[PDB]
Amino acid sequence: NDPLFDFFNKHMGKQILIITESSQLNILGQTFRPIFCGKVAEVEPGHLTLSPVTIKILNAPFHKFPIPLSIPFEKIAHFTTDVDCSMRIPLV
Amino acid sequence: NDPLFDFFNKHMGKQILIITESSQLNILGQTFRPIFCGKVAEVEPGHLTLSPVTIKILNAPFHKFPIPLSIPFEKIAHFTTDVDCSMRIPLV
Amino acid sequence: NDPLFDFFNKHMGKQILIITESSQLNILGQTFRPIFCGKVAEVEPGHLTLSPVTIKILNAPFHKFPIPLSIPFEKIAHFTTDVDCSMRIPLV
Amino acid sequence: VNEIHDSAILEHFRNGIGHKTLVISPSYPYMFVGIIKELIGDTVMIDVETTHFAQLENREWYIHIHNIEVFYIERPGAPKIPKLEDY
Amino acid sequence: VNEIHDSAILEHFRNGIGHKTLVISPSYPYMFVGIIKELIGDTVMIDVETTHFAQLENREWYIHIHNIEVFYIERPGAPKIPKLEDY
Amino acid sequence: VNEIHDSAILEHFRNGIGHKTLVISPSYPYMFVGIIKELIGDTVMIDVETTHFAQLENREWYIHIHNIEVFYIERPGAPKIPKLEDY
Amino acid sequence: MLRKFHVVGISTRIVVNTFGDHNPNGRIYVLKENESKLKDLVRKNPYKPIDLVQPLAIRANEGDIVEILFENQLSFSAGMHFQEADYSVLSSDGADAGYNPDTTVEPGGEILYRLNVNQEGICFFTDLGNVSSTEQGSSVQGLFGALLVQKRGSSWTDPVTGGPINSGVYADIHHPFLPSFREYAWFFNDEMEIRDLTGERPLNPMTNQEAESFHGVNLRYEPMTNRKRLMEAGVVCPDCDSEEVHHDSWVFGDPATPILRGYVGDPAVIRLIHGGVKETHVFHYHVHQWLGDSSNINAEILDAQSISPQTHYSIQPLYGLGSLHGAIGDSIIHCHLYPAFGIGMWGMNRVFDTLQDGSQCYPNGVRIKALMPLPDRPEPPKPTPEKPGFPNFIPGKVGYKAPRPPLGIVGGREMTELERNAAIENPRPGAVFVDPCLDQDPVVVEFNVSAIEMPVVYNKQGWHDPKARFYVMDEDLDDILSGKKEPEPLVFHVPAGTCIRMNYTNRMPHILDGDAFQLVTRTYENGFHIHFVKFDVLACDGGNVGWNYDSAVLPGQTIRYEWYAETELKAFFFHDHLFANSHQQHGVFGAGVIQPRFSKFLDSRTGDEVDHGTQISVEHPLIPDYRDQTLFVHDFALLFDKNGRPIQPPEYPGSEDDPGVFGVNFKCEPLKFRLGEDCDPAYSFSSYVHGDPVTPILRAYEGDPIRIRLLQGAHEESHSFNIHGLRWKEERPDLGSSMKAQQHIGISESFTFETEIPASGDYLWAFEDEEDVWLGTWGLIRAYKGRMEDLIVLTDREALPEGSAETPKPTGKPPEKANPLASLPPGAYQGSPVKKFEVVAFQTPIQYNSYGDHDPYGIIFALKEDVEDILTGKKNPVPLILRANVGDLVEVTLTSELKKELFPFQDGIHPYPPVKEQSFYPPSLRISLHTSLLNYDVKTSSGDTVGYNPDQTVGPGETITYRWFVDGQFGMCSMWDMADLRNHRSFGTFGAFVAESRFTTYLDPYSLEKAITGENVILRHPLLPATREFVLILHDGVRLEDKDGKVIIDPMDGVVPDTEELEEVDTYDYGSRGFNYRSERLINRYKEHPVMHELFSSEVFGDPATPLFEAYPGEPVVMRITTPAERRRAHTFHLHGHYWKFDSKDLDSRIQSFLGHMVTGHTDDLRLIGGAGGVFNFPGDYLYRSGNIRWDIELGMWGIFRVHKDSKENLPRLEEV
Repeated sequence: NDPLFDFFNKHMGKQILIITESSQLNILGQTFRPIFCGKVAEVEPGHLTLSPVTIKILNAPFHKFPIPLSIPFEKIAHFTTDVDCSMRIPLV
Repeated sequence: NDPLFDFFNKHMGKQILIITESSQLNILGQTFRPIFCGKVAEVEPGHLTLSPVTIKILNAPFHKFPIPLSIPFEKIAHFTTDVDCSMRIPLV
Repeated sequence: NDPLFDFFNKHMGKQILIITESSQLNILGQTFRPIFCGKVAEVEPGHLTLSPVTIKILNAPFHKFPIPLSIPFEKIAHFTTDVDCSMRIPLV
Repeated sequence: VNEIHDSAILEHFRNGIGHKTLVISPSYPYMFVGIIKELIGDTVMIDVETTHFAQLENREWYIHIHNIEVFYIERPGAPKIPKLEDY
Repeated sequence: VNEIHDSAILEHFRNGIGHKTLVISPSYPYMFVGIIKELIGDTVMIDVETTHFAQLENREWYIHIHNIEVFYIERPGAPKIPKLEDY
Repeated sequence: VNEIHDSAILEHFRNGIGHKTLVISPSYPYMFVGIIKELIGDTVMIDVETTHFAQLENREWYIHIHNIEVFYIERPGAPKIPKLEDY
Repeated sequence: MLRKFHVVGISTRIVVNTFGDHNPNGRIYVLKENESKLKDLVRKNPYKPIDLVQPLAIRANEGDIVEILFENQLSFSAGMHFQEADYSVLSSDGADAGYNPDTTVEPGGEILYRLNVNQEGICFFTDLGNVSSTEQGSSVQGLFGALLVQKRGSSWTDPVTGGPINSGVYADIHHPFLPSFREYAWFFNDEMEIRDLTGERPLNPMTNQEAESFHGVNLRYEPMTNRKRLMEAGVVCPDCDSEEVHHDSWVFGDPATPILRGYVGDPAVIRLIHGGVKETHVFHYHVHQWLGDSSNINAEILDAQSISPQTHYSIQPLYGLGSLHGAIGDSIIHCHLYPAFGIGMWGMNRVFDTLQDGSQCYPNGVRIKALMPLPDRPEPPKPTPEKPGFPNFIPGKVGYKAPRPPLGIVGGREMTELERNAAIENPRPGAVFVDPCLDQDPVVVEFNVSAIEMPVVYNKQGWHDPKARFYVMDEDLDDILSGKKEPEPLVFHVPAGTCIRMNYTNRMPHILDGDAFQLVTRTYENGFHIHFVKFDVLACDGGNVGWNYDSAVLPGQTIRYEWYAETELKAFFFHDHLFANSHQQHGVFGAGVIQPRFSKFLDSRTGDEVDHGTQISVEHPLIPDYRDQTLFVHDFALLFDKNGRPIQPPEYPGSEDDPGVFGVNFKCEPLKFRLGEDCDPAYSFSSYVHGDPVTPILRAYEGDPIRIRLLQGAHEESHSFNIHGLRWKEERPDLGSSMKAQQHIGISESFTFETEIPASGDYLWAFEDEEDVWLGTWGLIRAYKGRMEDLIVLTDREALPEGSAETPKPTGKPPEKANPLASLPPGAYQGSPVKKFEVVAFQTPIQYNSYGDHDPYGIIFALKEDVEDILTGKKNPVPLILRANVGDLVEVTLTSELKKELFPFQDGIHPYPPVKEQSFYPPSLRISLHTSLLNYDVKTSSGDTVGYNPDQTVGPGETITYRWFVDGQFGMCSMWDMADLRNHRSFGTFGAFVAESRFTTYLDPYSLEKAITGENVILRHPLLPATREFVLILHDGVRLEDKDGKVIIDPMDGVVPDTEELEEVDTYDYGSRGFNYRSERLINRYKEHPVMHELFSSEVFGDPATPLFEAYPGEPVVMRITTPAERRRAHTFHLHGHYWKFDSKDLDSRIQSFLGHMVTGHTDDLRLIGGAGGVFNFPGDYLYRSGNIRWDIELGMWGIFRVHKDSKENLPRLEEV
């Protein structure tokens, strides 16, 4: 089958950082770039779920969402591991 | 068979509102978002034709094109039925 | 087989103007539109290489990159032949 | 692998008929919230109940799968979507 | 079904060889108007007659099919494109 | 034909294992320079060496093929990639 | 990498020009190494300029850490305050404010600073120890500098020898992955002490009076008085009269002002910094263009920009030097203020085309220094005797005026062999050395223009000017000369992609008669200058600059020009550039408009095709059609009444003091003649009383798209433009920009707005400055409902149904009232949520601070419930603020409770603050309310009585209700009353309105209860993080009294330190200022305890009376600003140790920490990056203030922003929610 499924199964329970390919998003008048952080909680043949999830905003670099999120496999651009996003990273 | 073909054949002759995926378009120095409103007149396995058609420009929300337009099936994001084009809808 | 491969083999060693589809690119805080010109030097069934290559920058429409570049076939929007880019053309 | 991924997404959406969900898209009007009803081909019919503007409420919408960015579907024993009430 | 749609679009474009047409694209130079000549794979060749800038006029161009947003093809008995001449 | 193109791209990248490359992408952080190590599906492995921010260095990254815009791979008898040294 | 520096502060003499003008009390920064050399050179040359004496500039790379060691050698404590950098205020603030430890250094001491740089750009630093505005100040004497940050991995060398450098003004930059380019710096400064060789102040030789103060660039300036004095000796050319040889290098040689050198096609970057204290300048650059904001590629195209004290910008010319067509020659750089230009604030830019090894010489014998070429471009060819290159091939002569260009004048001179070898192979008139039209075959258009002189009538009262001059077309000369047509400025329209040919002729007398305003001027020649287009600078400039030819025309001659327009461009400005100060005030200027391709022009009345005018209709096959209208604003109108008595003459003839008369398109409509029978100012604008005005009026049908072009042809004053009932986008190409309803305009600027008419009625446009309104600069926009016979219908639009409309006629009585409850505003839907409010107005005294300053004639708005509390004296009144959510419907109930006997001036004459042309104007009792950026019917909720609209005002014992609808997230909106501008605006009748996102809730920051009013609340959202909000209102022009009841006179009595001498000030510079009915004048603190550098410390004096804000580290913060002021002088806003995006919606905009050119009606919202405390979350105290050192900071416009470090029982944290 798809080796990526086994890879994400092996990497269960660790904090990772993901970026999608969309230019920007809007949420009731708030605009930001698609960068996410959190712990991987559940993986599926087509998508993965993160909870809790932190969204990096320019003026709110530590805002915490109240609900989990899911991301399709085909929408992932770049990602890495062994990053604790409670630390400071550049956002510009 | 293609279900959208039968669906659009069933909904022939009524108004419709269609939004594509592109961020912005340009026509001789005029920029606008890709929003369209009009009637369906011709259905093809790969496209459809609208006449008459109206383009929602911010400074001219009732400008109408002089020629019919055609859109491919793969470039449609959202659409809805039974909406009159003459009604005023929020733009900003 | 693939007509594009044969055509690009036929047009070996000539000038060409190429534009991709991405909205904009960024390099170390420098933003520009993706327009390139130069010679064609090598062809693969999936990509082609240009050397030397020129990038149309607003402040420098004649900047020469110091290394060759490769473009995938599927990332092509418009192009034309038998045009020398040493001529001055409007950009905005 | 694209066909397999699309099939997985379609099965996941099909198993959720009759539930509440939230959808975020990069295109206007950028957000839909409501009850999923059924799907046609690679398109999903949703009975929208809360969205960006009031004039675009209480009707049906069709969304293409390829423009779905993030989503969440309610499950039993799972956190509830916040009670977004117009006050 | 995606290849079916691509084949349908290709046949529609092929049937219109030798006619006038208009094409709008989101990328530079954003607009072409001319006569179709011949077709190569998923690429169509157009002899443009008027575009955004006059300095890029009176030459050949090539367009990839997948990046076309809207288009129109002239047909006998149909409304004509307005006579767009620069005076 | 599309799968043929993808296969050709994957073979070209696979034959370049252990060589320094440069990749430019429209998405943040917009640039990567380093060495190819592994290949997983349609995803590449790069040990980064220099990018937009020095704080994001000396680690490992994953890149999807579809988001690559331009690229270059060095070979014996070819110009070397200039070294962005922090003086 | 870690960088280090060593900086010393010294005092020494400064020389500004070769004539010997000097400042004996200069204070500048300098590096440690160069101190001895600079002192020795200063000693050796008592009265000669030295290049080493210049403002300090240093460079560093992005992402580095900088350490600076500072040593002091002055006579007082001093420090260095930075900008746009991350640091801890506990060690590197540069001042003693709040509870922070002192960071300044006494003389002879040392200190260390640490900074981190994260964003590229410009870092401007100055001193805050001494803040006096007199000659004893620190920054006023030239104590400032800047630090520049380059991109990562860059390097810099010398422009001459290529060796390493540490500090300087000219440098070159190299990068591995990016193109190399040249760098320049440009500093503005004014108001410095100046002495001549005799130690006396300069005097104006024509008038024998005092000359204006210093206005120079990089401690240099070139007054024309010295050159005229040299001329009067009879040594240089005797036929040259006053100004035609002012900039000619063939007579005097190169000046001491900065000169920029480079080759063709070299990319360049210019850094612009304003270090002045008082005035606002405009920067203009010939034959070049740049983008509005470098960060985004969707901005407009500009060629000039305004600037304010303590602000900076970046400039990047398009296509490099020489523009698209690659022109060569001399290009001038100057400010556009004509008095300032006469003072000599100008510079020159030089472009070569041949290699310069340093072995060549100028025609006067001066050796030319070498110039290292860039390494990544081909080198220019070496010079040869046959092709010496510029400027050695020009057949000029030393000591005489430059010769005429060849093939320009009919029957002109012939060409020489040098010009033949240097010019192109196919020269034609108007294009000798560079062909601008790309050697193509585009459309060709011809024109014929001449200038005349013929008296003009302004208004009905007979105000007229016998000596007026303007441009006219050749064909219409006979009709206008016979009086059959009405004169007006000249405007013509052409589509894009056109090669333009013009023939110009002069039909002017060579002698200008003298008068009480101006002396006798001999204008025997004139020229033609143009903006925004490509052309040959050598033979089409219209002036005489540097070594170039002279391109002017004597009367009765003819010259031809050639220009090219390649792409769509907005309105462009053209005027004369030789005798501007002589007769530009008389109205010699015009503009042209470039329309989209394939457009058509039709007359608005008959539909016949035309090519000139100010009000036409544009028809296009594809894009929507619209109607176009152009406006011109100008001042310094020399007017005489019907009896010939001069109006507002200056103190002495020839003075540059403003007589003070304005006008629009040779029209005006003063308010003093529109009183009516009842003598009620509330009905000033009603056409039912005195009829429609003579100002331009726009006519259109409902739903017709419109466009407006805005330009200024005035002399020196700034203005603000507002429109009631409409709105438009900021950046047309970029849909992500904000939405505005007001624009600030400087001289020679251009703008364009687009919008549509939502409903029938009448709309008002005016310049909202107090004097501007009082002098009558306003007009109307009219929208019909039926079909008139004298108004054509656009082709693509649908014809409206007919209808019998009886046009109202003036009757001299007020109209009937309206019933707003009968209809709904456009866009609203039935079933929306409803909000309600109650508003009352009254009079009450106001307390300003703890020292007794108060105003006994205050008028405020207030909620109905709060009247009893404020009337009992238990509360201090505060401005009114209202909040609402998107999609809500707002209903407001209004009531008035004014009385007559409480007004101080019943005759309407105000001795202080004064305005020109006082007259009888009794105050009124009725009142209304107006807002902006909201949807409402103009016929029922505009809050004004304009045109034929019904009444919208309430007297005592009456009640009205308005209806407003919110349709978008706009942020902050301004509110004020327009019932009586001369008796209500100044005393504090205004408010603010805020629109928030959907599903938002407001809470009191202390009791956590629901809040409805206030400037410090908490926003809670289900899907968004919690945030704190702060509100600020700025105003000025207030009248105050002391504790003893004596009148106070500002800024005369607020000068620190206490000195008895100070010159005269402008009329509109009087009045006090402050924030939110509060102010903290420093004179009291100085008198109580005279220590200069400890004024801001609260440990000695206490907390100020201005609003105080508190927060915890990491908490998001949003701030909002408004300024419903009255005066004209602009202001700036700045905050310590923070920065924000320029546009909150467009995420690709630039980053800055200031706001510029704030005037009446300005609105903005700010979101801080990284929350409180910056990225690193450093606790401490921060200051927010203005940027004008002169007359602003000393008057008490500043506050304290406090970030706590330990939890306080009275300030709950955001964690609990």
